[PDB]
This record gives sequence, C-alpha cells and structure tokens, in this order.
Amino acid sequence: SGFRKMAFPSGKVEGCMVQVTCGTTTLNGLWLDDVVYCPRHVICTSEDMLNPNYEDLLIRKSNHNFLVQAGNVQLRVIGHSMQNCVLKLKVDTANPKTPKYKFVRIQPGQTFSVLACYNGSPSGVYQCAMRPNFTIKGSFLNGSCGSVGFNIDYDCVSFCYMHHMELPTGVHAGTDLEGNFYGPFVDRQTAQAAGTDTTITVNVLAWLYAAVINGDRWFLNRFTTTLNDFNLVAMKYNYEPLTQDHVDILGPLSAQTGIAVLDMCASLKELLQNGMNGRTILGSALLEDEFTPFDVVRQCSGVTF
Amino acid sequence: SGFRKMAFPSGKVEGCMVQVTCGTTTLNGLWLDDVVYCPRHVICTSEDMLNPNYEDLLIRKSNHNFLVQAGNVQLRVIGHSMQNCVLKLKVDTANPKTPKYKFVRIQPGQTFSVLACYNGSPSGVYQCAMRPNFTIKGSFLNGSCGSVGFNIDYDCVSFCYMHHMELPTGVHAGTDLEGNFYGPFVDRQTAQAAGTDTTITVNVLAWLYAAVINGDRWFLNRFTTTLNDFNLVAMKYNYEPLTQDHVDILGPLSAQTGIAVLDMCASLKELLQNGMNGRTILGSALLEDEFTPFDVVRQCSGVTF
Ligand SMILES: *C(=O)[C@H](C[C@@H]1CCNC1=O)NC(=O)[C@H](CC(C)C)NC(=O)[C@@H](NC(=O)C(F)(F)F)C(C)(C)C
Ligand SMILES: *C(=O)[C@H](C[C@@H]1CCNC1=O)NC(=O)[C@H](CC(C)C)NC(=O)[C@@H](NC(=O)C(F)(F)F)C(C)(C)C
Repeated sequence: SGFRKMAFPSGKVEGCMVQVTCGTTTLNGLWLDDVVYCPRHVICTSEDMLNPNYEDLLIRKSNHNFLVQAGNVQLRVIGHSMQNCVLKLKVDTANPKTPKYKFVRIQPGQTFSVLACYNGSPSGVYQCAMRPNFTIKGSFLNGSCGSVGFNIDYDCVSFCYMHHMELPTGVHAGTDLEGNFYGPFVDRQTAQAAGTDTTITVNVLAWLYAAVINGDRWFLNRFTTTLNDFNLVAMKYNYEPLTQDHVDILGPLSAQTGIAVLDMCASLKELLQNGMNGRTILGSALLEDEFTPFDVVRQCSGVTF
Repeated sequence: SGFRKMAFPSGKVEGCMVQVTCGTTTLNGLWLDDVVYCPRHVICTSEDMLNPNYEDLLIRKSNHNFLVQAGNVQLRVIGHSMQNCVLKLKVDTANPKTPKYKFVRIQPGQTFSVLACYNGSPSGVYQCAMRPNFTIKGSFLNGSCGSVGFNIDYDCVSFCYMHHMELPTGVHAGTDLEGNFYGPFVDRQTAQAAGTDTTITVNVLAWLYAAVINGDRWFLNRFTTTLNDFNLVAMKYNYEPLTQDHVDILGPLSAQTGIAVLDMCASLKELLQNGMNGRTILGSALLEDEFTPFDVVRQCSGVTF
C-alpha cells in the first residue's frame, strides 16, 4: 500500500535525448530513427525572440548550421524542415535506441511524465497533468526546451508534449510532437497569459477512490446524489462538469471498492461545501487532481512496462 | 521556474533489474557485473515467513533452485551466498548494462529515488526520504521486494535501499545493499511498529528557500533568532534539532537568496506558532520536508547526469 506521485520509468526516453545547437542557442532534441525533433526557436537569437519570423530565419540556415550531438558523438545533419513549431532534422544515423513509439495529442485532464533535460542530458523526471487551460505545472529553466512528456503502454512510448516556454505564473506551455501548441499560445516573447484554470473533477474522484483502497475512509458519508445536482455544486467551486463518460471511466475503481460513483460524488460534494477541517486525505491537506483513473489503477495494481 | 518533486532518471537502474524466482516466490533482483542482489526471503514459502530460519532454509537450496531471468533470457546461477538480509547470486554472465555504481548507506533525512518494479519490470519512479524513524513513505505491493532506491552523481549510481516490507501505517522498511536494515526492523512477519517520526527541519528550511527562489515570499518576516531559541520551538512541534552542520549545508541557498539561515529560522518559527492561515507555499498547504538542500540546488540550477 501507500500512494505516491509516480512517473514512468524514463530509460526508453533517455536513449533519445540529444543536444541541438544553432549559432549561440542550445536546447534539447528528440532523436527517433534518423530524425531529430526540437523546438523551432533554436534558430533565434535573443533579439529574434521578441517577434521572430521563423520561415525567414530558417531560409537563411543550411544543414551544416545545425550542430546535433548525442553525448560526445556529433550527428551529421542531412536535411531539415519545419512542421508548425518544431524542427525536423534528418540525420545520417538512425538512433539504435529508438523505442517503439507513437505521437499523441493528449486531452485536458490527462497525465504524463516529463523528462527534464539540459544540454541533451537528463536532470529529473516528474508526473504532470495537462490542465484545463492547456498549461502544465512543471519545473523548467533556461535550456530545458525540447524536453518531452510521455506515457508508456506495454513497450510503446506515446510522446505527447515538447517544452517551449514559461507563462507569467510559473506555468508552462508547449506543443505536441507535430509542433502544434496546446492552448492559444505562440512561441514568441510577448505578453501572454493562461486562462483561468479549473479543477479536474474526474481525477479528484479517482484519487478519493485511491484513498479508500489505502484505508483512508473518513470522508465517506451515507448519502448519494444525482449527476445534475453534483455538477451544480462543482460549478460554484471551479470544478469541471462530470460527464457520463467520466462516470463510465471510474467504473473499474467503483467496482473494486463497491462505492457507486454518485455516492463518491456525494462525499466529494460535502468536502467542497464543508472543507477538510484540518484533516488530510492520503497525506494531503488539499484535494488532488493530477491522478487519472488509469494512474490509480496502474499504481494500485502494479502495472509494469 | 516552478518546483516539483523530481526523481532521478531511472534508465541506468532499469538496465539492472531482473526477476528472481525460488520455488513459488518471485521478486526483483539487482544485476551488477556477474552478481544478482535480492532480498533473502525469496527462499521462503508463506508459512516460512512467520518465523524463518534463513541459514537453514538456504542450506537446503542449491544454485539451480534459483531461476533468474533478465527479460526473456534466463541467467544461469553458478554460486550463492547470504550477506545479512540479502542474497548474492553469482551468475555466469556479467550485465553489460552495469553502470558505474557504489553501495551507500544513507542518513536519516536524505532523499533518493525508488524504481518500483514487479517481476523484474519497472512500474514507476518516485522520490523518497529516509525518515528519522528509518522508514520511507513509498508505494509498494506484493512482489515489489527487491526494488531499489538510488541517487546519481554525474555518471555514478549510488544504491542505498532495497525494499523488504511494509509496516502497519502503510510505511515501508528495507536494507542497504549490504543487507543491513535501516532501523530496528527484521524480515519476519511478526508485529512490528515504526517509532514516532519527526519532521526533518533542515529540509523544510531548504524548501522555504526554494519558495523564495520561485517568488513565493509572503512568509518572510522581519525577525531573526538564535539557534538555541529556534530549537526550543522546533522541539515542541516535533521537528529535529537544527545543528551548525545543517546551517553550514544551507549556506549555498542562503548566499544565493541573501537570507541568513537564522532569519529563515525566524520565519519558520512563526509558521509553526501561527499556522499558514489558509495560504500555500509552492502550492502546498503543509510544510514539506522531503527536499534536501542539494535537491533544491539541483532542481533550481538544472544539474544533469
Ligand atoms: C526554452 O529552453 C525556454 C524555457 C523557459 C525558460 C524559463 N523557463 C522555461 O520554461 N523557453 C523560452 O525561453 C521561450 C522562448 C520563446 C521563443 C518561446 N520564452 C519564454 O518562455 C518567455 N515567456 C514569454 O515571453 C511568455 F510566456 F510569453 F510570457 C520567458 C519570459 C523567457 C519566460
Ligand atoms: C515483498 O515483495 C513484500 C513487500 C510488501 C507487500 C505489501 N507491501 C509491501 O511493501 N514484503 C513482504 O511481504 C514481507 C515479507 C517478510 C518475510 C519480510 N512481509 C511484510 O511486509 C508484512 N509485514 C509485516 O509482517 C510487518 F511489517 F512486520 F508488520 C506484511 C504484513 C505482508 C505487510
């Protein structure tokens, strides 16, 4: 037992991280087969970054201007193209460590692990959620761009995020591996703000189920509620509406514990209306919304990769 | 910016995990050079585990009774011995993925990453602290034993923990890689309790420094205090005493922010006496003590491996 914020093992992703330098700017790249993927602002100088015209900047660069290194070894670039906000650097060597992989665009509320890297080398791994406002609450410094977020299923790495920037409240924004941003954000240094966030209701419920599995049961009351009535209260506290789809996804946890989803909703409704009166749930004094229902099942059933 | 609970990249440790089966019991092993390290209770049946005599149980086993698998590949065992609470299985093949490594016994208050595995395969990675009562707050299920905790320095993996058991409050206990338990615990299934824990004061202070680096500054007051006076208040709230050694270790963070350690202690003293009045620090409603001063510097300065 016990319940922790767990990241995926990072080994399969570690074997794909490279360093990309163009002129004076250096960031991380993702090396899969014979293509290196990296953020397109590697071709900017500091002054370019206020309002860059990337198509123009890139037309002035050739293959040899891109210095790609895997550890010590330099990889020779033999082609390049721009896909939305990412660079695709074709190299003369296929990465022998390339895992079975896919590129996915995740949905708000879904979690992934970030492998934070600098100069092509990994610094740490941590679990993140795509927030409803299309940011993530990460930990990123200068040079971290090109770091990627991922999920693993069996042997397959689903890449879903590549890091590009940091927004005014210390939140972070990026793209899928096709270079399309999550959210209304653009890769230029002008004033940009995240929209107001909301709490991921389905994930809070999953986490309450995780607490019951671990024997933290004080918050369960004797009531039930309708889906419509619960959502009326969730609205007032800045929680996303709960859908039948969400209810269906909580099915396995509900069946395992014998607590109907709407009974759990009744208990959550009380927590929202009454607070926690100084108590904790799974060690936390606030309700946690960065565990999906799958995350809870993976961790409480020991799914391996 | 941003501050997250960060684990070390797990790739170097992933390459060493194997599955060890003896009779009907299966758990994880650590394969370094031509030796597999695993918990000694792999040789017990369920009934043995109430009060096992391991020296007796092991005298009745030979090399071939140990089935060691690295992925699909079975490794042939050519020797075996018991060192305290661990088994040392000599195999006829040296692990080609063996990283540069050391075996360390960490101190209470120090952090490490756990790579949780089942059947020799990794399930997740998370950061842990050795508590003052010599437990860790982990997430472990049946079959997780043999999972290891580690730190990385440059290229060197310092292994410091191997998992053995779970104590009544959902806390976990284990050994160093020499088979010696952290704490007064024994690997047998009889009633055992952790002693009362305490809060790691030096780590809370490090985390408050991390908050200032990230611009969360509301809790800084205008006061200072003596080391003796602070520790008088820490005692009453179940915090470890702060030593000059701890003060010296907070030096880099103090110098970086320009806040003397004893000024920080004054602010911590107020938090303890007054609470947080509904506010959060770095997103947390409770004070966090599982970040060492090094952890804060690594993450805020982007140390890579
Ligand atoms: C790439 O390594 C960095 C990662 C940043 C640095 C601080 N923490 C991070 O997550 N990305 C940038 O420096 C990025 C380059 C642009 C060309 C996209 N710029 C920013 O993140 C800036 N943000 C903005 O201007 C804002 F988000 F629009 F507000 C700052 C001001 C440098 C953070
Ligand atoms: C090895 O895979 C497991 C890991 C356990 C299982 C539940 N979560 C874990 O961390 N270790 C054991 O099953 C262990 C075997 C003994 C021979 C050491 N036994 C225990 O952890 C038991 N604990 C105790 O009897 C106690 F800690 F002394 F109280 C339980 C009751 C199975 C947890």
